[PDB]
Amino acid sequence: QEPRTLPPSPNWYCARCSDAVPGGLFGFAARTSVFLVRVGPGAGESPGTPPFRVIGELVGHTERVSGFTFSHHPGQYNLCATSSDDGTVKIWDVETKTVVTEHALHQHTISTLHWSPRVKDLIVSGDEKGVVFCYWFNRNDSQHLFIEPRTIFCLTCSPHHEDLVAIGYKDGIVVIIDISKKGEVIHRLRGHDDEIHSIAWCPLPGEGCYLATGSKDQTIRIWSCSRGRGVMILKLPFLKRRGGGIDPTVKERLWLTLHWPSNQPTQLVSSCFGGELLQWDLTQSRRKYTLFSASSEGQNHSRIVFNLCPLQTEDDKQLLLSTSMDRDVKCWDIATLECSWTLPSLGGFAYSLAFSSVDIGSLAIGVGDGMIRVWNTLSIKNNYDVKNFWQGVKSKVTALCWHPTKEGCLAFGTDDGKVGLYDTYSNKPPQISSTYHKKTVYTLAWGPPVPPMSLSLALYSCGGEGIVLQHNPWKLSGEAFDINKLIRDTNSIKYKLPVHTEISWKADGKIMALGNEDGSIEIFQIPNLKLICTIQQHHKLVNTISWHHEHGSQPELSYLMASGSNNAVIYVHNLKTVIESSPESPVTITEPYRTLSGHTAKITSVAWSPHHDGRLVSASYDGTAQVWDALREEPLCNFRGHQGRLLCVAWSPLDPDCIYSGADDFCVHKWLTSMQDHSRPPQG
Repeated sequence: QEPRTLPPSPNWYCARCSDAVPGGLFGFAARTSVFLVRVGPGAGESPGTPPFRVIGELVGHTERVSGFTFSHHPGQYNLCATSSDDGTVKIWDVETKTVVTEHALHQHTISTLHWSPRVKDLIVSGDEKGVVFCYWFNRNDSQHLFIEPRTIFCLTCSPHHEDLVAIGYKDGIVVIIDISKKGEVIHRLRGHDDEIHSIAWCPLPGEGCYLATGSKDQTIRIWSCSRGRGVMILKLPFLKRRGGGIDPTVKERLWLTLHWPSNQPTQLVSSCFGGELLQWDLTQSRRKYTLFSASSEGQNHSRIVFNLCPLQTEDDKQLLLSTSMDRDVKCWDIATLECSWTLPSLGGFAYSLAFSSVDIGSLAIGVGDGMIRVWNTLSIKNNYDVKNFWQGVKSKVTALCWHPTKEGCLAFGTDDGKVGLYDTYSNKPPQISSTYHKKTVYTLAWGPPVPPMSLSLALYSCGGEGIVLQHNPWKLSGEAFDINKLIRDTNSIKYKLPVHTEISWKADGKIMALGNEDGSIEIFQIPNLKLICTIQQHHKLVNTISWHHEHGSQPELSYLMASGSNNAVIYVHNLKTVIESSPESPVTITEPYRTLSGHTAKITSVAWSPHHDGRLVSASYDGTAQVWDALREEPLCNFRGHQGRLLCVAWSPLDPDCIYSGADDFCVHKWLTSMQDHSRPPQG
């Protein structure tokens, strides 16, 4: 009914790369973009369903976005600023998602930036060599300042005094400077002995001022401007680890970030070891805190939290958004300290999509960050109900395939040639094949066993080196067979066999198609993989083959086979005549049944609609997905929402209008054919 975006992960180790304004709107830096999320009644979600929607992207930076800050000036909450590893500071209007203006004054990697709470057009930025720029964007003026020769980690302009800015360094130095007096240090705040992660000013003036600082040294220090001195040191508590066991291999020190609520100046929120959040009671100066999510189990973050952003909704709910190394964005209800909702995210390319035939709507996603996702797409009260599977994965998941009948049984393949089998209904690590492919596993498919296998379906895996292995899913650590031996024996072949790049079983389990590096597709019949047909149509490596389903309006449709290669043109072949004649020597086909032209770059994936006769969706390196009436050679609908090159596509199981696609932009989009306003791919 509505689209959804599983976005790239919020960027790590940036002191301020997310922010929010009232109503309201949350923005987070992720890779080279900022993603925008409407939160509250304005999202227009049903009661009980989380009131948020991913609504847009700020596109234009060419390298990692390192900083993000909204304007907090009434009337201009639509303005914001970013910093990037591309060397620029840009001012954006989120209403148009366009750049207002920008500068390239920095000459070293920018650390962070902050929009002044007091001056409407002042953005202050700081870099790795200690250079600070004051930028008054709306009068075209700037000033450089240089305080100390040290790496800036964080910077926070005072909410009360327009000239005062606090800066924290990599070595633990904190200073308050006056930007009207060439950045003169007004207070040097001595105490921390490691990286400063966060500086929050007390939101009421006078005692002027109080400032709080958070550090890798595991302390929060509260400071006085009147005294220029520490008035309170809070050591982080040591608490037992909560939630499912995380990957023991990952290295993770503390990130200690802060939120000092305007509404409650005697409270201070911090992150803590492992991503736990704390509400500190500053009246009980006895280290009193309350743990967020102390009652509910499994809702806390499992790894360090980087940023905290308050958001007061238009219906007056006090919320707090957190970003984390665990790749979740969480929204906290401050009244209860419980997690209202979670938005998961992706840290690598979306290589593979597979819907389970057993549990309808269960969508497995193979991702380049070494975790399998299982998205329960049909979850009633959660648009983003996603579970992570990390055990035994440990490399980019380039292929996936659910077992056709056994609940929870998920085969996976990796960029290092590994083949594994998960039981997603259990907590157990996956079984791993003892035999590896030399190169990336591009395809997994289930089908009947063939000799010499004894063992009921076999698992078939295709690697980039060109070998298809047959595995026993009950004895994965046993022998796996290269099917070329059977193919050579059965067909009396003398020359070297083709380099296989794709495998696809017909839905009846009687016919195996192999696509090859030279563009050919070969059609083999059970029981012994007797070759009955060679299709010579593509002239470049075959990336994808898909056979039409068996529940269409006519029986003839299940003989239709779509295919894509490194060329842009897609073919459909109709294999009824050759399959039904079961020829004693193989036939060669050199003319397509249908031809689907329009894409302008390689085809990575094609899929037939389970809801239609002869309706195909294709994913392309041209950055689009195309829906076709294949039987009429008619392009219907072109989706252009990805920024990257598409790697996978899958029709939704219940909605004829809804398709999922994954790309090398680290996104999975759920989109509606009815909402797209182009019919064919771009010509250029």
